[PDB]
Amino acid sequence: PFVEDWDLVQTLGEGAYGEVQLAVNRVTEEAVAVKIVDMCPENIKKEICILKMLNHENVIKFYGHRREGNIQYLFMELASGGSLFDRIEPDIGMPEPDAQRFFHQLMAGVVYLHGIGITHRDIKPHNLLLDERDNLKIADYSLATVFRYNNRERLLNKMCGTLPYVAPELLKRREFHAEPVDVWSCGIVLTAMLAGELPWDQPSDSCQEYSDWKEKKTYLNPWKKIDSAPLALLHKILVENPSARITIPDIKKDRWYNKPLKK
Ligand SMILES: Cn1cc(-c2cccc(C(=O)Nc3cc(N4CC[C@H](C(C)(C)O)C4)cnc3C(F)(F)F)n2)cn1
Repeated sequence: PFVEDWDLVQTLGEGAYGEVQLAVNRVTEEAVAVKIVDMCPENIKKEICILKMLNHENVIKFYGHRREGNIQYLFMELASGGSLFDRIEPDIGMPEPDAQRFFHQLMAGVVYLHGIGITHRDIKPHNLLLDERDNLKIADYSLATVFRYNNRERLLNKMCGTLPYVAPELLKRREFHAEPVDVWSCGIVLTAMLAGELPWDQPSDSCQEYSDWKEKKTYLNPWKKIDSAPLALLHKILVENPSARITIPDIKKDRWYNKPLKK
């Protein structure tokens, strides 16, 4: 399999829309990631438009796109370190200094996206990739949308994301602000990094694990595996009411966020 001067050597991933392949240029040996999409045309039009805007060290770089009939090829920066998902040990997590470093980088990427009026809407460890120097890069803009245009905020109403990562207001409100939704998903990623376990299948009324958290039953898993300092931050992020939820400027003032750590 090939595209112009690129050979598609290895399947890096498969999902909701197509497949991601390792593309090696036959001449130069440059290795990039290629997203292959069958057909949706209005969806990829929006996606390419968002991808062309992205210019930040913690966000995946877009190189260009090629169309071969009904097949779209999206050329992007390769993340040679793979996914954050594969750095999380099930039921353990990872060393707290590594989690803190990845969390600072995630915040840097999210601040950038929010600053250009883009919401990711599917922040999770499978979408958080690592470069050669273990730097976090926010990937996959297939669900990404404009929430601010001409300095005017637009409320969202679409159901999207991944249930264990979604904010409770998506399930309970007709319309909601984009930024607290991405902040909430970052809090679930932090939980996964520190405990190697997700706290609930979804933050709904019927979910006992979610009710346990709202009742402050932190003697339960995954919370009992987390140190008091990052746990205090999680208590400010995983707040049911999005208007009461901590914002990224205040996360940057948090005690754990600013706590010196080393393995
Ligand atoms: C859904 N989506 C993904 C992307 C996306 C955009 C840019 C870049 C990547 C990417 O590098 N993906 C990747 C890489 C790797 N590895 C493992 C070995 C490999 C090597 C040879 C050691 O370098 C790097 C693993 N998984 C993935 C990923 F993400 F699951 F696909 N994916 C856009 N939508």
